[PDB]
Formats: sequence, C-alpha cells, structure tokens
Amino acid sequence: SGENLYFQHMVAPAHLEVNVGGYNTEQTIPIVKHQLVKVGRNDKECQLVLTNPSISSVHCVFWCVFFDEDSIPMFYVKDCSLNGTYLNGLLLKRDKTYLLKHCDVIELSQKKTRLVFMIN
Repeated sequence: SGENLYFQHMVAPAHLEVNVGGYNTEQTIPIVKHQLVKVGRNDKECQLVLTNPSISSVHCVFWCVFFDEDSIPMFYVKDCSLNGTYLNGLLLKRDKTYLLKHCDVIELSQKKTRLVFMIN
C-alpha cells in the first residue's frame, strides 16, 4: 500500500496548495491516482484537517480518474459538508461531483483556508 502510493508520486498529476489568509503556507497536498483526498475536521478520515467550528467531519473530497488507456486525466471535487464548499466563489451543490480546472480555488465554509488546485 505504501510503496504503491509512493510510486504514484513518481510528479503528482495535480496538487492542492494550502492558502491561509490569502497567502500560500508552502504546504501542498498531492492529488494522485487511486487516492481520495479528504479535507475536514476528522483526523482519522482527512488528509488535511481544519478546526474552524463550521467545518464538517469530512467536508470535501478530491480525486482523479485517468480515462482512455491512462491518457486523459479528469480531476474532481465533491462537497460533503453541512455548511457548504465554494469553487471560485460559487457554492457547490452538496454531494454532486464537479470537474476541476487548473487554478480553481476551493473555500470551505468557515483568516480563512483556501485550497488552490494546480495541474502539473
């Protein structure tokens, strides 16, 4: 399991840049194949943990699927929260899968933490 996830880094196809108060912290969370990246309050479940009281246990999730003989990457986000997740300032519909584009900004309803999605 560990070796397999290691080798998916062998550049990650995308990553989240963690942004606090408008500025990058320098932390990145890679988005690699065959992993679900969860953001929320629950450390057992989440790869990135936010403690703001409005944040859900699992607030939003990120993953990718490579289609057509591993040639066309699609990157997804899904809101799982009570109070909402914003994509470029726009409220996602809860439990609906949304396709991400390079430089999209994800804000969890909560200065504030934003996640900047970057394709590599």
